[PDB]
Amino acid sequence: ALWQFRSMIKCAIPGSHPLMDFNNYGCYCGLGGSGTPVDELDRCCETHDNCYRDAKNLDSCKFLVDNPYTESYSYSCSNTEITCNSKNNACEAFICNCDRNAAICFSKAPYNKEHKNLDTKKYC
Ligand SMILES: [Ca+2]
Repeated sequence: ALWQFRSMIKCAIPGSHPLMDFNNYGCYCGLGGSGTPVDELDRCCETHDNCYRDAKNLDSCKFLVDNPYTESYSYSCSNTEITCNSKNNACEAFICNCDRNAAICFSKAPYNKEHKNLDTKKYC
């Protein structure tokens, strides 16, 4: 889940907005655009998209029409670090693993907060 990993993405960035620091960014990070990224940090948004979807195809969730931003969450928060859920059928918990390893790219990665604010021309 996207709003539900976006409580804890503001624990992840002590920080401010969970996305919008990402929505626009290098190309598209988390929300906005489409194509390929720029940063190591923007790569976990090519896959918070490419491992985010696949609930739609899932071994554990056979149904078509999940929507790429929706399924999981039952979390936490510490210093800046959470957990994900406390139940696990892949329907939620597979999507929850894509969300938290993106909270880890997004809190930390080989980050650069530098190509914010952008466009997709120079950028994508
Ligand atoms: Ca995107």
